[PDB]
Amino acid sequence: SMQEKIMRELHVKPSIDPKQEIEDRVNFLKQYVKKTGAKGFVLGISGGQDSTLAGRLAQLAVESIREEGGDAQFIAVRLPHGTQQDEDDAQLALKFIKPDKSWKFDIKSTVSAFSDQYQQETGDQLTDFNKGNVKARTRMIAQYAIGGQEGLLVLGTDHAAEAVTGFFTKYGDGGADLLPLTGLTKRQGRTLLKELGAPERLYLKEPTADLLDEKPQQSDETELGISYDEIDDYLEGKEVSAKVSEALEKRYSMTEHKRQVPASMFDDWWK
Amino acid sequence: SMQEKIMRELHVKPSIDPKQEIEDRVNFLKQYVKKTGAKGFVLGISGGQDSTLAGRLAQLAVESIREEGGDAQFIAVRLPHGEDDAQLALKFIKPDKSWKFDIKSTVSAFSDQYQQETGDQLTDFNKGNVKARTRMIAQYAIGGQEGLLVLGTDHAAEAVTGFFTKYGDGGADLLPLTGLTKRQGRTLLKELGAPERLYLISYDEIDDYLEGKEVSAKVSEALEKRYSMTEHKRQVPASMFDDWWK
Ligand SMILES: Nc1ncnc2c1ncn2[C@@H]1O[C@H](COP(=O)(O)OP(=O)(O)OC[C@H]2O[C@@H]([n+]3cccc(C(=O)O)c3)[C@H](O)[C@@H]2O)[C@@H](O)[C@H]1O
Ligand SMILES: Nc1ncnc2c1ncn2[C@@H]1O[C@H](COP(=O)(O)OP(=O)(O)OC[C@H]2O[C@@H]([n+]3cccc(C(=O)O)c3)[C@H](O)[C@@H]2O)[C@@H](O)[C@H]1O
Ligand SMILES: Nc1ncnc2c1ncn2[C@@H]1O[C@H](COP(=O)(O)OP(=O)(O)OP(=O)(O)O)[C@@H](O)[C@H]1O
Ligand SMILES: [Mg+2]
Repeated sequence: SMQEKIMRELHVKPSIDPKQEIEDRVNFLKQYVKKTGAKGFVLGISGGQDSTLAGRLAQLAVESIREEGGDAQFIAVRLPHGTQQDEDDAQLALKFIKPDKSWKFDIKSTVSAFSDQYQQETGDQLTDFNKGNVKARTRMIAQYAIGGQEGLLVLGTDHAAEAVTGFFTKYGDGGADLLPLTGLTKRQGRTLLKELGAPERLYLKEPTADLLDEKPQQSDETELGISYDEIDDYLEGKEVSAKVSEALEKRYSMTEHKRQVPASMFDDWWK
Repeated sequence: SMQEKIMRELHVKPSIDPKQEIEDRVNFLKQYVKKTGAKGFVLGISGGQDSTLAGRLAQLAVESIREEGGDAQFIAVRLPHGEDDAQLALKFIKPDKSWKFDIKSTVSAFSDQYQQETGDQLTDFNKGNVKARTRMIAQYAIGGQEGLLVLGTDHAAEAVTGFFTKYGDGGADLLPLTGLTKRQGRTLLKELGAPERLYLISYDEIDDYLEGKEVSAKVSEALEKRYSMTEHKRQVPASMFDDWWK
């Protein structure tokens, strides 16, 4: 069964124990830190559900490590491109996460320098969509710069509901060192945030990439054409309409390249 | 045996037929592009051995596809930070298109912004990684604008040591040089008829290790340690369901 295969590959559990999931994921963060001797984590905080959840998990892991006598820190970073329309949500997220450190890095001048150079070098102007991907990749650079400067690992917010659609920028937000949210569907992530006591605003808002200058705050569902609820039912193994299966299985096959290391002639997944 | 395990995982062959290797690798590029419907490839050309080799294979692949009546193009891009060898490489590769994207203004802006926001200046090392990642962005910007796949120049000798920037020069779509040792790549370049100026622990020691030849315990222990330490660069981001990191 395709549904069954996609579920196993994305590590989705049809039924979770919220409390245990948090314990498991915080323990994963701690184990990884100890194994690598890293000093902690850095994660861009957007004000959206995913980074809010990953952020809180990283803070809990770091506090748990210190409590045991270890040394670890967590730097949450605001990465606006100029003014962020929902900056207030990002600030709310920070108030909830309570990170050790809250930094900010405005990516606008870097993206502008890039775009200008692009037009200068090719005579062409970057399309809104392509510039959006430059923004996502510039955020990865900003996080790795901070991680490299301070000796921290970069957390990624990828989870099953976005992995299934390849709904992330290759080497942009998809570029991270570890993924604490792997296998969680969108509603399961929301369940974890409720368990953690997060303000409802953070999980009630519409998921957005917010990468376009022409259409800022464009909802994921708008670009995708499927709702997160249909995506989650599928991932959780619920019998869904053939229209959902067909759309998702098609999207999954086309984005396999985003879930694998660069392709070589010795790889079969692409044939 | 660690040497044997590594050799198997990196797909290195003890000996190669240079003519056949070129054919197989050109075929891989043609096959991948055809499977995907992409319009061609983009590759940053530095004047170095690896990109010169990857570039020539890409140009041959694109010419092969057009020969079969298809549509494919190769854009070689110079990515200076603000050139003689790169020019020699271009003369040898003869790409359909030869572009340039100076990354200095982007890196400077990032660098100034980092100092403003943090109060810290980016150290040389970290600034080097920013340059590698900016090159990745430029290649993908071009690829995204033109509908091309980004080629990576990673090979076995570079993969064992993790000597590349994660999401920088390591960020690519396909890897035509996978499994090749440094010396084997030199052999392919010679076979292709590249000028010597382009293809000319000990890097030759790394090659011996990868090809399954006997090396000192010092070489082995060194490489095997560096290999396990860089596993994270050869895998997708780690999750609790992954085992390789434990
Ligand atoms: N089959 C293939 N094999 C190997 N590589 C392949 C490939 N097909 C394309 N490629 C490459 O992949 C590239 C396309 O992938 P990518 O560059 O990711 O670009 P793309 O998928 O076209 O854009 C990223 C998308 O994910 C989204 N996203 C991004 C960032 C954040 C969020 C969020 O909600 O915050 C959502 C977004 O809104 C957009 O819909 C191509 O230019 C190409 O170089
Ligand atoms: N075990 C772990 N699990 C998950 N992630 C881990 C990790 N340990 C560190 N990390 C991370 O990855 C990082 C370090 O890797 P990375 O950022 O690649 O940085 P790094 O390994 O420091 O890359 C720079 C270097 O690679 C070489 N290089 C660089 C650029 C180009 C080329 C060329 O020849 O063209 C060669 C070179 O010999 C050199 O000094 C961290 O800052 C951290 O985020
Ligand atoms: N404006 C920004 N400020 C800080 N970090 C950012 C910014 N925009 C995106 N990111 C980051 O890159 C990511 C990918 O963004 P994405 O929109 O998929 O996630 P999210 O916003 O946390 O939640 P949702 O997916 O529900 O919108 C993050 O989750 C976050 O770490
Ligand atoms: Mg968002």
